[PDB]
Amino acid sequence: ERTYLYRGRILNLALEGRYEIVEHKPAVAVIALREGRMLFVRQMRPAVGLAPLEIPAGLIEPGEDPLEAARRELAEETGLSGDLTYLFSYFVSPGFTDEKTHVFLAENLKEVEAHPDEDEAIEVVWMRPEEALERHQRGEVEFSATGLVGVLYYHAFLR
Amino acid sequence: ERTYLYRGRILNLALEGRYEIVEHKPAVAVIALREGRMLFVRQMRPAVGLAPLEIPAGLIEPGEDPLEAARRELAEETGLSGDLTYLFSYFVSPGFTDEKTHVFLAENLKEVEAHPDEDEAIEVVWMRPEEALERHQRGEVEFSATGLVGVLYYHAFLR
Repeated sequence: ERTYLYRGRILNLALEGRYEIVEHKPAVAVIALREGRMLFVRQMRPAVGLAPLEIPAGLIEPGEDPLEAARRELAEETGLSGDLTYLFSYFVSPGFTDEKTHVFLAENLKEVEAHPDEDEAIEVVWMRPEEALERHQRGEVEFSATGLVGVLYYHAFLR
Repeated sequence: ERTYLYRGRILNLALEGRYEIVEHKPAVAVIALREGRMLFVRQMRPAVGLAPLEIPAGLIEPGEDPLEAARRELAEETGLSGDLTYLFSYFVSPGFTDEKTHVFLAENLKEVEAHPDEDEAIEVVWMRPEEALERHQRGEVEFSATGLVGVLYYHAFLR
């Protein structure tokens, strides 16, 4: 029942009667704790003009299931591997997009890929979740949904 | 620095160099607990083809601040008013959209508007958060980001 206005690289824009719909690939995100610090990442995000606090995340590529994508994103963004457990999923904004995010826990982390130079295209930000939440409350950092989900999951289940 | 491909009702689509960007109005969401039940809502969401478990939510309209929009959405979607406290915010998916959601807690709820007939355009779903999480784990219901945030916040801070 949909008409396409635009077919792009990570999204399509469609109209469905009165509804404006953005089709988007599904995503993964990985919650990881070590020594009381959560593994956050930051990168410049042109859609928002700032670098919010996120957790390792990205799009599921052709051929992959969510577990495999989660492994890949953890390795590509942080150089780590771990034992991954599926937690839950969510639709990021079901009033306009079908993007669905599958969230995993990672335990028993090991460095498998060295962090080249001082590369900060993706910045690795180990931070206690309590400190992330305080910084946010102070107006000092913004959250993505994945970062906030990580912080809340920690406070609910990992203390 | 942006070129517009489409200017719509709740969104615009723009390109910014290589980046596909969906501009979207900011949103609010309201977490409310009563007698151990969380106030969820469900509605058909054409972008996803199903009705996920959400919490009362919607777009900030012209003239409003987030607190006012939260009050309005609580009343319009559930017929309730309460004492609202700002909690935190998040970007729903900062890899492609600027939608930012401001989350509030509502306490001391009162019914101010009667629920007409048996109207289920927005369905009011009081449910224990533990039951929502079990149903999701069983594959029986999907979450929006707002619904999942509500469930996690409850488990972290409201028991």
